[PDB]
Amino acid sequence: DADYARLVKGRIEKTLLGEISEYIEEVFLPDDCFILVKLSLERIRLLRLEVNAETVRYSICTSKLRVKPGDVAVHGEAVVCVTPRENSKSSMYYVLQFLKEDLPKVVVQGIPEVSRAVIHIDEQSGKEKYKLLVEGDNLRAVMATHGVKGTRTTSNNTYEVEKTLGIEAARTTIINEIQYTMVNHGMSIDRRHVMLLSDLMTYKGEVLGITRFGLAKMKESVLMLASFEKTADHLFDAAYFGQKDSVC
Amino acid sequence: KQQKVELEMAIDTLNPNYCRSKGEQIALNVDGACADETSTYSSKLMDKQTF
Amino acid sequence: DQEIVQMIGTEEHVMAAFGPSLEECQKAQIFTQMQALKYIGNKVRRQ
Amino acid sequence: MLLFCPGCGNGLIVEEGQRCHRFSCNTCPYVHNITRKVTNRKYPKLKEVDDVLGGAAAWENVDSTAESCPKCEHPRAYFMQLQTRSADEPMTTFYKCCNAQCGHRWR
Amino acid sequence: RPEVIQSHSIFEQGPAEMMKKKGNWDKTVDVSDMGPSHIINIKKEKRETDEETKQILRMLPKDVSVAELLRELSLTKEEELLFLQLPDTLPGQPPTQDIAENACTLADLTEGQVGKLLIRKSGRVQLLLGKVTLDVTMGTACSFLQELVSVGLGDSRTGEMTVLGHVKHKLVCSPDFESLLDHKHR
Amino acid sequence: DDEEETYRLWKIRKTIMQLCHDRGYLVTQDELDQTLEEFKAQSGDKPSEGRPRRTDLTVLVAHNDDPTDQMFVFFPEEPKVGIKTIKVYCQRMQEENITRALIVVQQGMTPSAKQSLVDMAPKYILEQFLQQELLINITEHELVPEHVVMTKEEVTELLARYKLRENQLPRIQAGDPVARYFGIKRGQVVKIIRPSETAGRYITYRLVQ
RNA sequence: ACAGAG
DNA sequence: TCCAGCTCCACTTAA
DNA sequence: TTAAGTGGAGCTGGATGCTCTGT
Ligand SMILES: [Zn+2]
Ligand SMILES: [Zn+2]
Repeated sequence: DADYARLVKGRIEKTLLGEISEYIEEVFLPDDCFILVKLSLERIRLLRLEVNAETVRYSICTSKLRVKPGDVAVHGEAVVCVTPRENSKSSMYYVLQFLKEDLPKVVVQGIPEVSRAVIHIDEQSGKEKYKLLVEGDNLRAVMATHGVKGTRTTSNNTYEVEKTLGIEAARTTIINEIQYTMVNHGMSIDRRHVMLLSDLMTYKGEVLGITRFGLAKMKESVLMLASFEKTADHLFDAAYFGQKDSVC
Repeated sequence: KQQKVELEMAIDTLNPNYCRSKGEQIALNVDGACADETSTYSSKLMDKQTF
Repeated sequence: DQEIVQMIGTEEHVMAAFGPSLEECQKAQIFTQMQALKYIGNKVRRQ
Repeated sequence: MLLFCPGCGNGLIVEEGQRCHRFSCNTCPYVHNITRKVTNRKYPKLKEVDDVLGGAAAWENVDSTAESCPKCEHPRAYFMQLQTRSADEPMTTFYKCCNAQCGHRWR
Repeated sequence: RPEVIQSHSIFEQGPAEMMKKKGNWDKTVDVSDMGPSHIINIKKEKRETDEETKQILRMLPKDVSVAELLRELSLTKEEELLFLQLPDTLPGQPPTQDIAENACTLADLTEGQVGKLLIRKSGRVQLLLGKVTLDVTMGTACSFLQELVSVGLGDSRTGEMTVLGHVKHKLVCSPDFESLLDHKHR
Repeated sequence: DDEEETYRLWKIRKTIMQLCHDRGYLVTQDELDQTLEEFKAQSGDKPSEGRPRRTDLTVLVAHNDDPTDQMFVFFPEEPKVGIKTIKVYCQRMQEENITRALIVVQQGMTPSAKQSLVDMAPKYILEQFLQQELLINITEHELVPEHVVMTKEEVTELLARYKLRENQLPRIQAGDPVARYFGIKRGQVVKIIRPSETAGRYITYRLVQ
C-alpha cells in the first residue's frame, strides 16, 4: 500500500531546508545578530520525514563555510539559529546576505544526487503493487536505504552498475538496454548480436566504449588505429616507441 | 552658461549618527595633519558634504 | 550604489539577486569614477 | 535587506560599536545604532500537499458534533484545512467523502 | 557529532512553539537612554523603494488629473507647484521676433491669459489654448525630492539663490491628434 | 532513530557472516540466521550497544586450509579512519599473529591511511569495506551470476582443454566489488555461471589482472 | 566553390 | 556544434 | 608550522554520411 511507498520515497528524494521551513528571518538585536529558521512541523508530520530541529543541526555544519557546531543552537523543537562568523577570506562579516540565499538550499534528508522520485502503478487484474522510479545517479545509496528491496533494483547507466555491482552486471545491462531500445522502435535483433557487442565491451575487465579512446585500449595495431581517427598522433607515437605492427 | 551648480552642506557632529572616530580618520586622509592653508574641512572632522 | 539599484529594480527579489554584485565592488577600493576608470584601464588589451 | 546611507547613498554594512550594533557606511561617518528588535522574513515556498493526503492519510481534524457532508448527509467524510503556499496565505478548506457505492471529492 | 539523533511521536503544542520563539528575541537592551544610544528620527536609513522609506517605526494606486485638481480646490486651499510639459510647438506666431514658420514656445509669447483649462465629466481634462484643445494627462509619478529655485545674477560676480518650494506632481500636455485629423482627413 | 541504526548493525553483520562463509571460513548456522529481534538480546539499543569493539569478529578460522589461518573483522566508529586507528588495529593484529583483517568504515578513509594498506606488509593484508556496500549482499543480487573461485588443478585443465595461456583469458579487475567480496588476488581464475534464457547454463571464465 | 540526383 | 586528458590551484591530514 | 596527496575548475585538441552529375 501507498503509505509505505511515501515513507521510503521521502528517504531518497531530496528535500531542502527551505522546503520545510515556514519562514527564515534575520534578527538584528543590540547585543547580537543571527539568522533564524522556523521549521513547519505540521508539514514534517504529513510528509513522513524523520527530521526535527536536532537533525537540522546535523544537516548544517557540513560544507557550509566552516560553520561551527557551537554557533548553531536548537532552542526549541521547531527553531534553529545560525550565528554568523567572519569568513576571513575574500569576504566581509556581512556574509548574512550569503547565508540568506544559501541556507534554504541545504539538504536535510535524502540522497543529494536524486532530483526526484515517482510512484508507479501496475494495471494487471491479478495484483496491485507499487514500484519506485528514481531519476538520479547514485545507485549504491538507493540500494541501501531501509525499505528498498536492494536485490532487485536496476539502473540505466552502465558506469553506475559497474562501480556498484561489477563487470558481469554491467555486461547484462548493455544487453538489456540495447534490446529495450530496439524493441520500442519495433526493430528486432537476435540476442547473439547484442551479446557479442557487450562481451567485446567488457572482456578487458572495464567497460570500454566504441569511441577512439576505447578502441585504442582494445586494438594493438598502429595502422588500424591510424586508419580511423587521430591519424597523425598514432604514427608519431609508433616512431617514438619503435613499435612493430603485426600485419595480421 | 553651461549651467553647473555646486552646493556645500554642513553636517553636524554632536548628533549620535556621526561616528567621530571614523570622521577623524577620513579627514586625516584628505587633509595633511596640520597644514590648513588650503583644506576641504577646517575642523579635524569631516564637516561638509559637496553636491 | 542606490541609484544603480534604482535603475536595476526595486522589487525585493530583484534586489536580492543583484545583492552579491554590490558586495564585490565594495571589496575592491572602487568608490569613485576615477578609480573605476583606472580599474578598466589596467584590463584593456593594448592595440 | 539593502539599506542605504541618507548622506551619500552607498550601501550600509552591519558592524559592532562600543555600546550597540550599528549600520555603518563604508565611505562617510554615518552610523545608525540598532536600539530595538528589527527583522526581515523570507517566507519560502513549501512542498506540494496534493498527493500527500490522498490514500487514507493520518488526518485528525474531525471533532464531535461535526457537520455532515452536503450530498450524503452523513458524517462519513473527513475535512481539513492547510496552507498550500507559505503561512501568510489564508488557509483553504477542503473535504472528501468515502461511502459504500459512493466516491466523490468536493470543495 | 553524534549522528543517531532521536525523535518522538508526540505533537508539538502551538503556543509552545510561539512562546519559545517569543523568548528567543523579545529581549531588549533599550534601557540605555543615552546620547550615543539615542537615534535621530529624521535621519533613518533609506529603505530602497522611496515611497516605502520607513523600515523602522515608532510603533498604492494611481491618481488621475481630475482627482489631482479636485483635491487642491475643495479639500485643501493651499497653493502647490505643478510641473508641466507642453508640446514642442504651441499654436502661435512669434510676435515681431524676426521669424519661416519656426517653432513657438512660451519664451516667445507675452504675459497675460494664455488659455483656459477645462475639466469635463468622466474625468477628461483639456487645455484649451487657442482655437485648439490640448489633452492633459498625469506624468510619471516621481517620488524623489524636487526643489524649485530662483537663481539671479544681480551683480557681475555675485547674486542670490532662493528656494521657492517643492514640486510633487507632473502634468503632460499633448495634442489631440484624432480631433486634428477628424477635421480634415487625408 | 535507534531503530534504524541497529538495523544497519544487523544487516552489516549478517552480510559479513555470509561473506566469511562464502570465503570458506567456519561460520555456524545460528550466525547466518540471526534474526533482528534476536540481535536485540546480546547487544540491545544504542546506549547499551557498543560499535567499536563489541561487534568485532575473530572466531573465523579458515577451517578448510588450517585452523591457525584466522581473520578479523573490525567496525571503527570514526567516519574517517586515520593511520593512528589503523596502527591500533595493526598492533592488536600483530599480537594475535593473525594476518588478515576487514575494516568496515562508516563514511570513508583518509588518503594517507589508504596508502598504508598497500604497503604495511604483503604478509599483513587488510581490506577496506564501506558499510554502505555491506547493506546489500551483491552475491544475492539478480544481475550478479554465481562466481566460483577455481582451484589450480582446475585452472590447469581449463588451459589444457582450450590450449590457452593465462594471458588470453578475459580479465576481471581486483577493484571489482565481487572480486573484493571473495578477496581474490592477481592470478586467480573465477568460474562464472551465467543463466540462460532457457533452463540451461553457460560457463565462462575470467582472470584477475 | 556551389547546385543537383537517389 | 559536443566531449575526454592535461595542468594549475586551494584544502584538509599528518609529522 | 609545512610536505604532500587528492578534490575541483579551466584549457586544449579532436570529431561530426555516402556517392555520381554538371559549371
Ligand atoms: Zn554613507
Ligand atoms: Zn460518501
